[PDB]
Amino acid sequence: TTKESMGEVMKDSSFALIEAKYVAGENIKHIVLENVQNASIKVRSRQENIAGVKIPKFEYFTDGETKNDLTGLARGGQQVQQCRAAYVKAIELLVELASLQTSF
Amino acid sequence: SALIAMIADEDTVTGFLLAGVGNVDLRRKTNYLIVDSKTTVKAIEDAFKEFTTKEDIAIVLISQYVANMIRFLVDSYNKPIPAILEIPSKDHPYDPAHDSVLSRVKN
Amino acid sequence: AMTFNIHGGYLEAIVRGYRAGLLTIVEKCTLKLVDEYKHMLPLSTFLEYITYGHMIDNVVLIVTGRDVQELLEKCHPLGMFDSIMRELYRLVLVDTPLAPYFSECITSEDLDDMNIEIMRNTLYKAYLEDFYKFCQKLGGATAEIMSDLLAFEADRRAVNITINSIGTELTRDDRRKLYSLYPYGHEELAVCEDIDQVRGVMEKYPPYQSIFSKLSYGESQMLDKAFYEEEVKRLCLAFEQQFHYGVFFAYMRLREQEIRNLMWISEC
Repeated sequence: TTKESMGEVMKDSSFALIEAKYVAGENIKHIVLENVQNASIKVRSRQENIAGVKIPKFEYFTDGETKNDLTGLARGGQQVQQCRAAYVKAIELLVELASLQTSF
Repeated sequence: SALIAMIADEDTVTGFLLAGVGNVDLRRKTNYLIVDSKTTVKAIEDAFKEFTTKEDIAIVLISQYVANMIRFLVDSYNKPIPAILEIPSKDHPYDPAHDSVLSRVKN
Repeated sequence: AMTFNIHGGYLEAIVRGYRAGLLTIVEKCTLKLVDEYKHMLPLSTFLEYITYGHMIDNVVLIVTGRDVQELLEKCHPLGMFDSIMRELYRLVLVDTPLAPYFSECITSEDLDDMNIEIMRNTLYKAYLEDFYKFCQKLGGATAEIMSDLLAFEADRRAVNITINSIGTELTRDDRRKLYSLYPYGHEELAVCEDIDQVRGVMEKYPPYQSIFSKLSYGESQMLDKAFYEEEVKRLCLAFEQQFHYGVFFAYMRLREQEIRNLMWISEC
């Protein structure tokens, strides 16, 4: 299911970049790089024993602790709705991938 | 904890790096910036084996597996938690090939 | 209008021809426009004010602090003026009228020019100083168009403030001051504290009104995208191309709009 969501996640994400180009044109680039209104890169994962096997619950950004946001840019809302949603999908993707590898 | 790509299409990575804080998973303070295509992304696999595996950053990112040069990280399928990544499009549609976790996920 | 016939006819004709000629890729187009302006180097003052705004952008990029020199080089040399941190902002203040106001707004230099919210206020002050430099053209129809554009920018800044920068804790009086004759007074859009309530008041502004229309994209957006349709309209104002006046800044704006359209087209 997460893989099916993948790819469509990037297709949705590209709309945020198009909106940023339309509204604010070029990004801040360099260290700032702009284009981010939410989904700060902070996560929280823990190995959990399921069926006698420890399974890391890899919760990444948009689903991990200490996530932060800084208002909204011209396309910051589009980035949050597109790029940050991709992070939420990727959290489950990583957790499921680790669990599946360990279980296999 | 965090997730450091340090190489990708960087289009969605910059927007997903950081907005308010968290140091963009220390990709700016440490490791490398999410921007890529300037050099070989085999160094990205080396950093993932070094920096991501150092417990600071859980995951990584590579785009389309075509120019991602992720065949060096093919052995990174073992220990999925230190090295877990899925190829997005980010204007470079994913192409199934030997990568960090692509072969294991597809199988 | 006999003054154009008496003197300055050749430069005005060359500028008009350059304007009519133009109807990554965006960076290349901006560099070509900068090269054309350099080859060319009244309407000259207006073009200088437009370049002053485009250099306020590059200075705010440079006043902060990451390959900053490479980023400035990637920009057009008109935007990245060769003549041109607290020391960086102070140096930018020389030869650029727009920079010192940005330095004044950014009391902590790069820290008070953070790209999240603070750089918005710094660039707003820089644009205010650039508008003062444009007003230093002793008025005119082009000055009226510049004042309308500045009012649109101030309304967009106030709308974006009430929309998102309230969380950034920008003071309502300060944000109104941050959002900039016409740009100076925008109490109607600042009366409503609520984002939804203030969006209607900002759209009620004459620059925003009759251009944004539904404004599915635009007034809803933050930063300075509220008057995006009004910017295209002001570009269409240059499409009139009335002669015997100063339209070099209009020519530069049209070239920039063409570059932006080419960038938006991108592949196919």
